[PDB]
Amino acid sequence: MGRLVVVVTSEQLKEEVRKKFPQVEVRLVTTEEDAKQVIKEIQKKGVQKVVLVGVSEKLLQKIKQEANVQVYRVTSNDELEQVVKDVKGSGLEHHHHHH
Repeated sequence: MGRLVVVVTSEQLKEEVRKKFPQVEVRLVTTEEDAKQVIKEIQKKGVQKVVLVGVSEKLLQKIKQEANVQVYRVTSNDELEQVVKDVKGSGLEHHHHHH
């Protein structure tokens, strides 16, 4: 029970998630220096649930172990969409269904 931080490696992914979900906070990682700023950001905000969208595996396991938090490894929009609804019971959107 707390904040959901969506961490992205690309501005295109950031502005996407922020438009779809103004109800979550998003961190941009262009270099590992920003990923370190994420490790700090998490602990200072007290974030238990942290999404890692399109990140490197070295950065995945690194943020995981050092921040000591639940990592949601996202490779598709739909995955992120479900993780947001996990924290946000009363969702303000409609997740698109695929087949």
